[PDB]
Amino acid sequence: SIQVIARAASIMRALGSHPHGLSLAAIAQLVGLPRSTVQRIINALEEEFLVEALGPAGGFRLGPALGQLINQAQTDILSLVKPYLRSLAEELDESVSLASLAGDKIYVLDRIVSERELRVVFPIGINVPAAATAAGKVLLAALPDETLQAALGEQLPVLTSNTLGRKALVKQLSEVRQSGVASDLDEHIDGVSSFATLLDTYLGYYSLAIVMPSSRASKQSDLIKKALLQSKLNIERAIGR
Amino acid sequence: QVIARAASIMRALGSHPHGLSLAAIAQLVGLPRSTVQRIINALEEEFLVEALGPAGGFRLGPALGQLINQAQTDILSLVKPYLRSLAEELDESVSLASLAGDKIYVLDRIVSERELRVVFPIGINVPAAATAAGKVLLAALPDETLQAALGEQLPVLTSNTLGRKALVKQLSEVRQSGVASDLDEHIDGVSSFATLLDTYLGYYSLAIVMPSSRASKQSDLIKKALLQSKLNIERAIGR
Amino acid sequence: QVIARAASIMRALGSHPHGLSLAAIAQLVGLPRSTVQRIINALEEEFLVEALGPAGGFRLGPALGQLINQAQTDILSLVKPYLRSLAEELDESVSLASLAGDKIYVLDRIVSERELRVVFPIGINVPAAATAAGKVLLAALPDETLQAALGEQLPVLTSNTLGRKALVKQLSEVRQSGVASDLDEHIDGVSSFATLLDTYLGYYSLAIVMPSSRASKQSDLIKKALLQSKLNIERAIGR
Amino acid sequence: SIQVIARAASIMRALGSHPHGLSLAAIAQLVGLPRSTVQRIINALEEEFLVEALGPAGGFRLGPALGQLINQAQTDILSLVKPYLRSLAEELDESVSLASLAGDKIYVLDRIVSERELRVVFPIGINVPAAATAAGKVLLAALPDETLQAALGEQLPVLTSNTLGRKALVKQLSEVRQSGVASDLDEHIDGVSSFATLLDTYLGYYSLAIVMPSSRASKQSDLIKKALLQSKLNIERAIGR
Repeated sequence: SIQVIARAASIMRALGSHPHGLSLAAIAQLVGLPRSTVQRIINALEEEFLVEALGPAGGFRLGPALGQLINQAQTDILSLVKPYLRSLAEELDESVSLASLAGDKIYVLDRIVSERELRVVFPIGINVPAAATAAGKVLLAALPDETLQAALGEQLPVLTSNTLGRKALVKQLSEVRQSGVASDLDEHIDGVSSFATLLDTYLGYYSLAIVMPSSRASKQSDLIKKALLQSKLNIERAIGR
Repeated sequence: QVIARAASIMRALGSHPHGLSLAAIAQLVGLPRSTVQRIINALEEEFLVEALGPAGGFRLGPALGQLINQAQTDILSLVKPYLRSLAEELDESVSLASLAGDKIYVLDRIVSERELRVVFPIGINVPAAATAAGKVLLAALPDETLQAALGEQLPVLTSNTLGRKALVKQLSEVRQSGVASDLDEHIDGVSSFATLLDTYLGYYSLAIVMPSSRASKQSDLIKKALLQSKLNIERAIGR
Repeated sequence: QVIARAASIMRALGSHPHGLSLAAIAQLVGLPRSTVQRIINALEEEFLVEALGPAGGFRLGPALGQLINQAQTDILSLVKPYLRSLAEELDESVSLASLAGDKIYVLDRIVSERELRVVFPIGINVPAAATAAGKVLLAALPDETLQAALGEQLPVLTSNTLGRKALVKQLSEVRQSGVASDLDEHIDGVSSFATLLDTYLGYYSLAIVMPSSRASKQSDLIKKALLQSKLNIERAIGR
Repeated sequence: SIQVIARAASIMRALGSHPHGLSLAAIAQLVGLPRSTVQRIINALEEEFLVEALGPAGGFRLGPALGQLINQAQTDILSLVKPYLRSLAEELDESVSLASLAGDKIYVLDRIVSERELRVVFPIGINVPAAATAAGKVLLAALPDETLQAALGEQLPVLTSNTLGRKALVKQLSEVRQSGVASDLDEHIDGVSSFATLLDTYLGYYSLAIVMPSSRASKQSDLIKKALLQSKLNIERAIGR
């Protein structure tokens, strides 16, 4: 095809994996290219505000233009998904969250809270180790096996007495990776269990999750996972790739 | 330098989330349908773009998400506190938003403890032309692009919602005064005061949303607290 | 007919929750310290009264609760729906309150869905002289008792909070117009419209609490919906 | 002492037990007095608005004056207790409710909801069978054993697969009745457990309860019951009889 656009893209990819910044060196190493031609391409991107330089520190990181490319698109997928959330939420009378992956942590883009007396409540915009959530697992699975080992940077945090370890985690990732859905049982907050499925949108990967008290979970896991799959099918039908 | 052609194309696609015909792309950017086709193909190979079927339409692609996500989820995570702070200094609701065409999008928000309060949900839309936040963002728009959001004739939400004329005129004012406001232009009884955030990742709006009742009195202190917060936030996250 | 003496004593005690000296009780009611002592003793035998130690003070007792509780918890349970209904007809917050001296007490409340909303918690106090609810209740007060709540000189919550004079004058008006209102007399920017509920268990206040912003326009329809609700509720729970 | 005031009082007592109304007959039977002298006393009370007649139906029920006697006092106890609630709530980071008995159902006068993710949420002003709640048990215990058999009108409702039956219920009432506190484990809402203690105020009996997910309850019952007792001691010190 065209090799230089692909070089550029590989560089962007590299920068998006390291939000704090990269040295021209480190960029050059990650991508399979010489510090020189890299410098060239960076410059090209910088001319377009797709990248910025963190001072004479010779560091680089993503730039302004990015926002304006993505914003509308994103604000639309969300706006389109919102209803599909409420629906699900009211079919199951359980809280549901829509999240995206940001390295080792997922990020909650949206959420509907259950009316129930025994309820699970969290705020939009919250972080939480991907390794401990159903959503996090569902996203981690879809990760290219090369990239995966980035999020699984050596050893995992442990949030409860059930939080998986790298081994059982990967092993299970293999399972979700073709079973379609994932779950967590008191692996994040003791007494809470979640059930998530992947959303493959044209804009990237999202996680659709049900978050509920384990108390009530043990009984209806069956119906939960199903409603999730139905919602995945719908949503993707309307917004997939 | 073909990189710049590509970039111009991406820019074009981000302005039209529903999709563009190879033709329309070719026209918007100053390039021939052919070389454009070429570049599209190049991007498509990278999932930076997708084709809406034999419809010959194109729109943004998967890779995008994975580029932006972390960065974004960080700016937000970093700004969140700066919101609470402001919120508690003024005891008024505050929202952080971004522009999506003619509508702003609320990324985050803190609601006032107060008895007479203004309450809205995260993830809400609202015509940019009617909000302080929307004005602050619209101002920063390149004057070429501006006329996109200001497509033809504005909606009118109240008996005060500005019209294209007074709107642009005022945009010129905010565009160097630094901040913007709206007085019962969105919801009657509500007034807002916003300022621009120029982050390395793009433009955001930091806004105070409050009952006009309480606004008429303290506009002065509001605008100031906003500017102080802009200075802080940008000091820590600017470009 | 000694039953009436007793009752007068209870009445006296309910007006002074902190307690009364046998003396003060004797003076308030038109009876001699002696026969009063007698009756107190009789009531005390029934736990309708208690003695605040050798301090010779007296105040209400345990049995009271068990007499009232069920009845009360029923009126409330019966009124709750009538609240929601009203709330959704007007899309404005509504409160059900009772009088406790100079302050009203919010027994229940439904909060408006709206963006510009008024929010308060159940169980809150607020000077009766400043609320529509408070006025509606104060009106129904026997003119003798009234001068108890209107002890000397009123608090002033805003730059509109009435003064004893205009207050009484207006009480005369509500006292046969049926309903009362307050315009930024409690919290600036908030206005309320209340009506009396004459239940078999006592007097309640049914009120709409809303932003003045939105009030100036629809006072008319508010007062009407209130009256309709009063008529219904009383039809089902009046005396 | 004085016998007629006591006759009257007995009548009031009778009426407060039957909020819907009593026939002069039924009143006469409940209290140990003749239909005649009862009629007399009723009349005396009616002159004072302590009672009303439900029409020629010859029925009677409580009256207006009542409210004005109790209101202030009540609105004060509540106002005084409110803080003691928040305090407790924040010491345990669990929801707490203040309730009173209304026959077979308790009535929630006030409540503070936990900040927590797995939380229990209910509205003020709610009813719920006393036989199924810790609060309800605590109040039922304090009931005179004669009166008790009113609330325990034959057979109980059953809210869960754990809701006690009249037998185990009474048996347990004997226990709380000198242990001081009561509890319910998934007897009201499956997954929810509560721990309550009695408040003996000068104005009557109240229930102070902690309501939490059983999940989190099994672990800290111990500390809960203690904080409850401490709060009872405080509150009563300030508002007891």
